[PDB]
Amino acid sequence: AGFTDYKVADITLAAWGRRELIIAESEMPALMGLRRKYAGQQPLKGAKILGCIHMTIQTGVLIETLVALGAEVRWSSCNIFSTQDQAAAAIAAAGIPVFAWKGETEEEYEWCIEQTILKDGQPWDANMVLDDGGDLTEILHKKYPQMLERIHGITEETTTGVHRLLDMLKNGTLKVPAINVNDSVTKSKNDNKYGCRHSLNDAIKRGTDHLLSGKQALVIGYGDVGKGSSQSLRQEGMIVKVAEVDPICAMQACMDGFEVVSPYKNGINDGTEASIDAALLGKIDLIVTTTGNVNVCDANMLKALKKRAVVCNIGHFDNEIDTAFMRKNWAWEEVKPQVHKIHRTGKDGFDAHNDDYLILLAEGRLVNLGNATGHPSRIMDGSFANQVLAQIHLFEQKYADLPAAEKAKRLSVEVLPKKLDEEVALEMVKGFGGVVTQLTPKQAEYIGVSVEGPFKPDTYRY
Amino acid sequence: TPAGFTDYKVADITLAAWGRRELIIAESEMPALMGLRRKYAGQQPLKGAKILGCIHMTIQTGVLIETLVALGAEVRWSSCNIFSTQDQAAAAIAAAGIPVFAWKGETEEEYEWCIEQTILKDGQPWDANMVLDDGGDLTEILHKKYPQMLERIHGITEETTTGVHRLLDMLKNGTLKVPAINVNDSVTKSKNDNKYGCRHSLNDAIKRGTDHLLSGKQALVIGYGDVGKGSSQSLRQEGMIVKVAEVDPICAMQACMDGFEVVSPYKNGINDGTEASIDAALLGKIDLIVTTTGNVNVCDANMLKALKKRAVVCNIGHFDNEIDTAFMRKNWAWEEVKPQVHKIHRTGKDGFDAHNDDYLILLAEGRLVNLGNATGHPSRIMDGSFANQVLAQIHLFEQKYADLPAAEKAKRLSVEVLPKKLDEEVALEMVKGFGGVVTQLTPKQAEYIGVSVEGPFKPDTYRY
Amino acid sequence: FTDYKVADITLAAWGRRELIIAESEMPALMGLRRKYAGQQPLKGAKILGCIHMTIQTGVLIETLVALGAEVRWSSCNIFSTQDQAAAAIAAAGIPVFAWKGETEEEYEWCIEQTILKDGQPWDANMVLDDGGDLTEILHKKYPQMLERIHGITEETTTGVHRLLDMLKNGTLKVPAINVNDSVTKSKNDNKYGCRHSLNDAIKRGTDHLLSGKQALVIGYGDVGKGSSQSLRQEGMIVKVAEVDPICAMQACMDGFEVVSPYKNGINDGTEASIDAALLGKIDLIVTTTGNVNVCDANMLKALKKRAVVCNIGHFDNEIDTAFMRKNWAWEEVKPQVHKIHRTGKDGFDAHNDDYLILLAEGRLVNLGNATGHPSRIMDGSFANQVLAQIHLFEQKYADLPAAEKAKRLSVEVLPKKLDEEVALEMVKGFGGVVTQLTPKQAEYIGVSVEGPFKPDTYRY
Amino acid sequence: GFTDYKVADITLAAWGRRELIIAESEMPALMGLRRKYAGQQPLKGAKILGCIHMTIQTGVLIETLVALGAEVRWSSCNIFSTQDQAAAAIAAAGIPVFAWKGETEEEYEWCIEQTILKDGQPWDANMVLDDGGDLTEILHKKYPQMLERIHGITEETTTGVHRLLDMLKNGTLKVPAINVNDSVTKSKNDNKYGCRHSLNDAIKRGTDHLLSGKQALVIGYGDVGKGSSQSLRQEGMIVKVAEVDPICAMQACMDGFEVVSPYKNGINDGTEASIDAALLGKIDLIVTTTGNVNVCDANMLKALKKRAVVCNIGHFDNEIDTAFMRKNWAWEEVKPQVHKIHRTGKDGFDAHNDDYLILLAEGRLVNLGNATGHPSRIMDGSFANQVLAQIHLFEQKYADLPAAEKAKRLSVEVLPKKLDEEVALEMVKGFGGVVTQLTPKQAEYIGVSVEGPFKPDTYRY
Ligand SMILES: NC(=O)c1ccc[n+]([C@@H]2O[C@H](COP(=O)([O-])OP(=O)(O)OC[C@H]3O[C@@H](n4cnc5c(N)ncnc54)[C@H](O)[C@@H]3O)[C@@H](O)[C@H]2O)c1
Ligand SMILES: NC(=O)c1ccc[n+]([C@@H]2O[C@H](COP(=O)([O-])OP(=O)(O)OC[C@H]3O[C@@H](n4cnc5c(N)ncnc54)[C@H](O)[C@@H]3O)[C@@H](O)[C@H]2O)c1
Ligand SMILES: NC(=O)c1ccc[n+]([C@@H]2O[C@H](COP(=O)([O-])OP(=O)(O)OC[C@H]3O[C@@H](n4cnc5c(N)ncnc54)[C@H](O)[C@@H]3O)[C@@H](O)[C@H]2O)c1
Ligand SMILES: NC(=O)c1ccc[n+]([C@@H]2O[C@H](COP(=O)([O-])OP(=O)(O)OC[C@H]3O[C@@H](n4cnc5c(N)ncnc54)[C@H](O)[C@@H]3O)[C@@H](O)[C@H]2O)c1
Ligand SMILES: N#CCNC(=O)OCc1ccccc1
Ligand SMILES: Nc1ncnc2[nH]cnc12
Ligand SMILES: [K+]
Repeated sequence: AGFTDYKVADITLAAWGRRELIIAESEMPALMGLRRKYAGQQPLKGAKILGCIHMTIQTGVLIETLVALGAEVRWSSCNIFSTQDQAAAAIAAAGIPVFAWKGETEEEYEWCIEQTILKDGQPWDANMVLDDGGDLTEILHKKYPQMLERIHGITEETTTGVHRLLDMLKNGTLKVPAINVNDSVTKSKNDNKYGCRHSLNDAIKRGTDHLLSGKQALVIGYGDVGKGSSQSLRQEGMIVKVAEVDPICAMQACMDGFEVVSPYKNGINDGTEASIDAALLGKIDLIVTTTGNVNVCDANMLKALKKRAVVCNIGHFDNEIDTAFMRKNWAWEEVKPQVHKIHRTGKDGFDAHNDDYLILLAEGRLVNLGNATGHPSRIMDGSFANQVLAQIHLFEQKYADLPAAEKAKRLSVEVLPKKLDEEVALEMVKGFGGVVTQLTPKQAEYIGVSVEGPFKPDTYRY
Repeated sequence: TPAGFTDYKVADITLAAWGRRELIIAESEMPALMGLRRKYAGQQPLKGAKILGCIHMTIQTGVLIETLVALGAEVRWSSCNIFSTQDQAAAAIAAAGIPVFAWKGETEEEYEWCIEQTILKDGQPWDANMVLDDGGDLTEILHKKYPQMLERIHGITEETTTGVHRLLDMLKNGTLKVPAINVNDSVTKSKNDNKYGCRHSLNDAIKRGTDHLLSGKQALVIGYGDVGKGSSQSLRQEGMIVKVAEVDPICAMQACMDGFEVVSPYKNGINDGTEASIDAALLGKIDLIVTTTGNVNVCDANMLKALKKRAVVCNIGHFDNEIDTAFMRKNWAWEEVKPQVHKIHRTGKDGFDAHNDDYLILLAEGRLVNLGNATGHPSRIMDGSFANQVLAQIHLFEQKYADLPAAEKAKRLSVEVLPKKLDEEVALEMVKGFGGVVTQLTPKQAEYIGVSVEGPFKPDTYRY
Repeated sequence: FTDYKVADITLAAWGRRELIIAESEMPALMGLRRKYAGQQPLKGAKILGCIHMTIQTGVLIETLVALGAEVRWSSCNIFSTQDQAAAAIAAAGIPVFAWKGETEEEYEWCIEQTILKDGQPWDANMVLDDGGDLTEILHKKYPQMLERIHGITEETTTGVHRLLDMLKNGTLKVPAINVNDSVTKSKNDNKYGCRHSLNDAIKRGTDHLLSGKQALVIGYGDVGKGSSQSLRQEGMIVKVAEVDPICAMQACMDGFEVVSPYKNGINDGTEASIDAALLGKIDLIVTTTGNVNVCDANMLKALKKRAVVCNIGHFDNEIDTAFMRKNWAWEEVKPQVHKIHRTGKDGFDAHNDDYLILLAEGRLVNLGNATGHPSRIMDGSFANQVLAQIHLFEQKYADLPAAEKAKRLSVEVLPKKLDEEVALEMVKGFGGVVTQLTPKQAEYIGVSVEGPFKPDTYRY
Repeated sequence: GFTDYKVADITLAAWGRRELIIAESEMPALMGLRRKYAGQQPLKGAKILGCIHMTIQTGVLIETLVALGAEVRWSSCNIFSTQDQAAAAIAAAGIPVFAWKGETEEEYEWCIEQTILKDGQPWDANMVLDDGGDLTEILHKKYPQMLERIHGITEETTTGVHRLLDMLKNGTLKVPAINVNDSVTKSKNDNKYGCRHSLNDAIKRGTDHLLSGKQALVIGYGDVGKGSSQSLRQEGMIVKVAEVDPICAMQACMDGFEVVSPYKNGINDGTEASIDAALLGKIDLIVTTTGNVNVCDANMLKALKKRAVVCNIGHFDNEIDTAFMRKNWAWEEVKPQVHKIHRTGKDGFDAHNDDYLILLAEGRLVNLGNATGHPSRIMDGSFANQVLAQIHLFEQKYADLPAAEKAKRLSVEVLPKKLDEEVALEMVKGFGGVVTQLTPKQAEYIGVSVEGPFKPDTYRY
């Protein structure tokens, strides 16, 4: 009643978003269990959280969990295509500041982040940061150092964001401590792998409705995202080849039943067209990038790809594919939103019945979020239960209030303790109806653990 | 070959030529191990090394032994399981003039005697200076019974999850006398051997022991660590309906996402000791139970009493006490079908009816079923583990821990893993053995993700 | 041109873009265009068509038109139309009456609009049907029109069953080709198509994670086999129900547990017959039978809270949706997704936890909540449709003497050689390379180098 | 003093009996027939010549036929497929059996002759059970007078059925036959799932090779090729499939396999130049599944990747050109039914030569040659069909019919669908599955009887 501190595509989508939020709550037992567990204690009372992460239905349940535990938030998406407008509307209609819509320009994207940082044209009294990819974190360090003075910590969602934090720590420019939410096992080995298993072929089907069975796929990378992506395609019947620079991950791809290939002859990428294995790329129907790296689907690869192959990226940033080359040289025909035909016959105009094109999804942005709805609620449950625990821990540490000498001892990038990782996992398992066995005292003694855990040494890889 | 060679004990020396044929095949399946032979033979990095080895005397172990020998070492060898030896492997090694004391179907007395034959030479302790172990039994005998021999030993290289746990317990208690390398926790060991090895060899052993159809039947896998993961896949890929038990909620979460139903043998997961806590309806529909935990009594007497008639029971963890076979020896009549396959008749202890329908089938008497009823992991998988073993031996032997003063010794008494760079190089040779082609980072790409073009490519915290 | 009714004609450009893509995914169908365009085998044909107005059906329509036919088209399901496909077809001057989200009355009206042109019966002479509704209407309401029609080509299992019942009863008036039982239709479309589109529609409707959850698939025919695989490949724990013990045997061997909703499989009408413990653990039930009431009122009452219920058989009476309309309160989440509150009939609590999620109001879920089978699968089905239309039209049954008609009134299938020729074009679409027998090899197994390679009894 | 047999070692009988008793518990359809028909004795007076792999599973089939009243004289239909403990148990039961693992071609022939002749004269046979048609062929060629008194043939396998159909075409088939192969509880159980179980089984037993990550080429994608492809893919092999039948190739593509031909553009013209050398040089394992001749030929064998495994799971060994390899290359036995073929020449070999192939079972049926064939619970379906087929033809008494009535009954038929369904039901109950019963309204709605059959005869499953 009188609330205008937001900007979304269409506020009238709020009732629809609320119905989906109520469904999503029943799919997120770990997150909803934290709501019940900590509601009375109000551990986030006084927290003022700047949030930058895909404004999906799942992020909506996270936001309302943080608010239910006492926090105030100002929110934006971390990607121009990842917002679900009904989710953003439901949040704005709850009186929560959110600046996000599907299909933002790059200028609107930066504007939205700035609207969370500033309130009434001045720095909001923020004291916590929740980030996904590091864009909000970077803007605060470069443009608002005075705000970081009063911020107790950053909780970072994803592999790329964590790498940017560690680079800051290395160079001595990180100003506040952070929790690496990515490397909880109930995040990295749930979200990053199983989420892409669910949502990759989902996005491809919604964007193209292509049959995948019997066709040839090339997955660039075999980390957590590349493992889930390769399984997403293989389980549909694709013939999947895997490329990697890490021989250990390549070993896993071989033992997992994939043929390991390189886009470059003998894997040497010397920048020439002669280095391209034209015969291999000429047979690929679908290429997916999963690396977090730069230019792993390059211009010479794009020139050599089979006619009408689908090109997409599920890493965090669109620079995995040389889309800039494609904008400079090839004509773009929009099929529908986030689906473009790229005509390799020239830059000026195209023949509507030309057969020499590629199909680009989400203009190279995160394809699961751009062309579908990203990961499902029951997977994001794990990641976002970790987020809430990480927020609680850093806000209770109160780094911004410590003496300079104590700040120096706590300026670090840490992960959550394994006991909490296990506690999130148990709620997830109970959500499936799974029944964990309890050790007897003798069994716990035999393997050297407490009956209640943790059950593995910190070196354990699962 | 040495004239008059008698310093061995095997089942049947006439199997030697057959064993040699299989070793030559296995060499073509083990490019990382054979690459270490070619690369290091001239330098002789193990010259002067005198290695006590205790690990399953398979064809794959034969290639490992002859690699150590080719790099300059002398060895004296036993198996770390009474059923895991391949008799043609042991014969080929003995025929090559290498002291080996190992055969399939040892008694427990014979098993202990075999280890002692490696420790002793001509009635007196051998002047060993290196130890290679799998499960910790030889490590334990040396510490317990021959502690003075440990004064000359530079290191232990331990193969498997259970052995590493025993070493860590010793280290924390101040009873470990020499440094050790945890070979198990190389990624090219743990996440290759322990998982993929069991995927290959669990259904292999069950087929060879029973020739049972697995498709369409119900399986319960106890444990979902690396071995439990590999075991569950071995059975699911055959078409079994697989249920998974775990005490670790993170591993249970993985089982759920992997498409398994997670269940407990005990109502609400609580074993209160009584029969009333057994989920009898669940156990009464299980056709196959596999233990994978490295823990004790995870398939207990009450579970065995409740299992569906004619269910198969087996253990693929390191030690047989995962199943309470002692209870079954005490109370039920055992009918040998063929070696390492027993029908266990739940009608009573004394006799059994030849046509009784109420029995279970126990494989390998509860010992590691993949090595007991088949041949364990395949050569191309053991290549990774045993390349790590060779590199661990070279590193510790060149360190010369036993030659340091007591002060410097306290500084290096540790249990270490091999560095990731070496893990990656082992993996690269494995990938090349499949004909896989690894891509090389450009300089700009390596700078972008903060790695060297030559690796390592991941931080030490990375879990793969 | 105004002889059409669609949801939004301005979607036509979008529809045309997706048709141009679809043509690249349908090599058997496009090969028929190139090879028969010269002959124009369908010149003078006037086809009444009733099949899901999808992008895939658009390529079928334009193939028939390319070969000389005129058509008047409707969808065979109220939720299966893709509005951009209907628009593109209407914009090309082809009469079509079809939109997504028709009422039952509008569905009947749409078919009537193909049958009638300017208030009078169109001079149709061919029928292309999917499920038999159009066939039924012509026989019951417009029987004199059937005197000019040379044949019916029927797409799907349910519709073929209806054709055979009329044949047995002596009420079928024109010959028909059973398109369903070409191998490149039944064992491509019915199975592999549902494998692609079932989990697709469930994700689009609910965005639920499927890995780790319990599914019950009722039926294990071709649709049940594909549906079960759609779910198992996602990591669902899939149980299968069947009344056919051979199909049940296949489910066991395929690695599924075979269960019945009823104790000992005996459905005696009582709630006591329901296996409440089994149904209380099921997160998703999918009906695939073509039978009636295989997910009945007592099962719906026993289902786990918040289970998803859906049907991928042809008709929406596989689930007792009428029971739910009469007794429980429906809350629309979004189009074709309803929460069904088991707390009562009049009103519901927005936060009630005791509900079921019904997809597409019990109608064909793959077409209702997604886009049905992909173009490359529908290629096989629709190539058979074209060949069957050519064959029946050139036989000219309506022009035969009465004695010649009696010998010609049957339900037949396409010869295996044509089935194999369709398959070869599909294989080449994947880049597959079929080996050619040597003369000695052909003689050794008793086939021609040209094929057919299997006897008509072979089951593949 | 029973001596009317020949087996490898009669002292293996007790071990064989232990395994028969287990197999009985794995074969509920077959044991169900045993219990249902024992008192009626429907095979009393039946005297069966049987020629089929002398496995434990065949042992249960034999003793079921005997339990229902039949007398039999048995041989194996393959030189490597007998399980010697199974043969010993049968012999020790007083049942004439002539079979051991590792026969020569001469011994194979002699064993079939020992079933046909008793005490030097033709046995008073009146039924035939065959697998592959060798016994059927010997009777037609050499013992026509015996066929005058024989009521029928029940033939197990695709290749044997093809040979029956050629005889029927040519007017040379002398007695009616039941095609047991084309029951759904046989062809789409045994041929497919049986090879799924036992192909990777035999390869592991023969070589202990890791299969995950390696490249396989399966020739054919019928029932056996489908099961064989799954056997390898589920182990993590990268599987390519070859086919001449584009419908079967279509299935392979849709099932997620790349379909390739050993020959460029699929044209097998007999030249080395027509071989896809790049493809063949990548293959670690080739498996033939066709029932055809020379589908893994000499030019394919010359082009294969060094140390590739070569094997055949079709009925006969001429699917691979082993004759070429015997004539040109040096054979090194690794162990029984495993040979390295050194492509360096014929006159000897280097023990450390790297250029060899591994051939399993000398090109004979690999699942039976290098392991134990299909598991009991799968053979349960095939062999329940065999028992029912024997009962049906023996009760028809074709040999006693007048000449005009023989003409009307001389045919190759399959068992009716109702029997096929009842077999399947016992298999399903053996898994603990629960089949649902149609209501009367539901049976009326789909036009079937509540008890079945549930499908028209044209249904393909
Ligand atoms: N879309 C999603 O839902 C989602 C979810 C989680 C993470 N992500 C993003 O996906 C990316 C990957 O995440 P991750 O957790 O899998 O990281 P990771 O470190 O586990 O894996 C990335 C892999 O890429 C490989 N790689 C790097 N450069 C390569 C090259 N040139 N060619 C081939 N392979 C190469 C690396 O060897 C590594 O194994 C990150 O940007 C992350 O933020 C996206
Ligand atoms: N047979 C082989 O070839 C082979 C190979 C490698 C290791 N192993 C042996 O297998 C065993 C397991 O090794 P690993 O690497 O998988 O270890 P691991 O630690 O990775 O996994 C063991 C798992 O068992 C679970 N567990 C423990 N007690 C349990 C109980 N009561 N109920 C259910 N689950 C329980 C633990 O939570 C753990 O996840 C060890 O003894 C190891 O030496 C055998
Ligand atoms: N949605 C689609 O895209 C699509 C595609 C093809 C066919 N269909 C439709 O799907 C239905 C099934 O087609 P099909 O080709 O699989 O037919 P089918 O005859 O091969 O399979 C139906 C199966 O249901 C089983 N069944 C019957 N009553 C049952 C009951 N009470 N409980 C359990 N199982 C029962 C039958 O035994 C049979 O195996 C038909 O209505 C057909 O028109 C839909
Ligand atoms: N080993 C076993 O346990 C076992 C079991 C059943 C059958 N068999 C035997 O296996 C063989 C195949 O039986 P089936 O039931 O699969 O028969 P099938 O007719 O179903 O399939 C054989 C396939 O081979 C294909 N083919 C023929 N020539 C080819 C060539 N040159 N290249 C590629 N593909 C070619 C055919 O198109 C056909 O699809 C027969 O000899 C049969 O008796 C063996
Ligand atoms: N009593 C008794 C045994 N009867 C039974 O189990 O059924 C026998 C049977 C098997 C296979 C097909 C048809 C009948
Ligand atoms: N185990 C077996 N016994 C008899 N015939 C078979 N054919 C295939 N496997 C068989
Ligand atoms: K989602």
